[PDB]
Amino acid sequence: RKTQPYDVYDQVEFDVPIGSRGDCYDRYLCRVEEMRQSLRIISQCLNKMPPGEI
Amino acid sequence: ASKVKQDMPPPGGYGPIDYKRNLPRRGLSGYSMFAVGIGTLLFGYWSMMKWNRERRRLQIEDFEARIALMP
Repeated sequence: RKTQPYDVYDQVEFDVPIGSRGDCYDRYLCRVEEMRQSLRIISQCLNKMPPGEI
Repeated sequence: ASKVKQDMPPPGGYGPIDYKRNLPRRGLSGYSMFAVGIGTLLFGYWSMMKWNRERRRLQIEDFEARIALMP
């Protein structure tokens, strides 16, 4: 979504979680933080929905 | 001549949405917990000391009753 964006992913702001140890705990933390960033993106999308055809 | 009606956000915008981690401290200090633990231990030691001394005296009395009855 950051390196090769598609649709309108270049118009939203969010952070990418990055691990340090390459283990299961780091991936669990990454997924939790990804849920938080998804909430962030959802708020931006809700406030920026344009009109027009579908 | 009907105007366009469509599902849109309210004028202005939506209220802010929280997303950051919220994990409060909600605790005491280690010194306080250790102090309470040691205080409880000392109170228990004192109570049990008195109770066990009384129990020793009661056992001595029972043994004296047995000694008086033995012949």
